[PDB]
Amino acid sequence: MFKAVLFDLNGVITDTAEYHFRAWKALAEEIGINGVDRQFNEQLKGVSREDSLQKILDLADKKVSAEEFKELAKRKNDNYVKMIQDVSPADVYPGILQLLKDLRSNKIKIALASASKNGPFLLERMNLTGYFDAIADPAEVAASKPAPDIFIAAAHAVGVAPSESIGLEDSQAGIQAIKDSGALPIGVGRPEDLGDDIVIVPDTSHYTLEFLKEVWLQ
Ligand SMILES: O=P(O)(O)OC[C@H]1O[C@@H](OP(=O)(O)O)[C@H](O)[C@@H](O)[C@@H]1O
Ligand SMILES: [Mg+2]
Repeated sequence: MFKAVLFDLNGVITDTAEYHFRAWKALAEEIGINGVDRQFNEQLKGVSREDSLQKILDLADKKVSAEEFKELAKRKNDNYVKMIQDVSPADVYPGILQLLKDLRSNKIKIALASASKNGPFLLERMNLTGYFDAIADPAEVAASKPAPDIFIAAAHAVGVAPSESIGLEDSQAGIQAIKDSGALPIGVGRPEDLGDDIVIVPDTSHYTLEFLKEVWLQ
């Protein structure tokens, strides 16, 4: 029996991807870079703020000082934060609040393994903070997804190994991160996007305690 569930935020608990996309595209336009389109943005799922900026600069082979790099990330983040000011418990994806309740009632540990430094703010606005035993801080890990680091940190933060855990994710990078951490992935989306070798649910309402348990068995 698994002892913990490690949650991606964007794409599982809710999804603010549209707002991240709008903010990055607006930044890119401001600094003269073309090619920040929806296809390009798909690649930024699960990827750190700093890595995402670097990918965007790479499109135009643009060079910036370390200090300009910081200013640009801040500018985009300030814009993204403005865009998520109305997030509320209404934004929680279907099945998620009940899963958290059930996990908690059954003494299963709950950890956030999000690349977003806006993670704690979002969980607060959704009234979910109380379910989380720990939040892996993305500013303390060495790498973006698909590195396993964030999942390894989330599991260790609640006193268990990743191999004793289930990771829920919506992105390729995140699925790969879970795999490489040693945790059991259950993807949400399409087997085309996330793999044939793993259990995939079509949407978050299929994330139930009884479904997790049954998958932890096969
Ligand atoms: O630190 P921030 O600027 O708030 O966000 C960093 C990243 O968080 C990720 O969240 P997740 O891992 O899916 O929950 C997003 O998928 C990604 O597009 C974003 O760039
Ligand atoms: Mg995600």
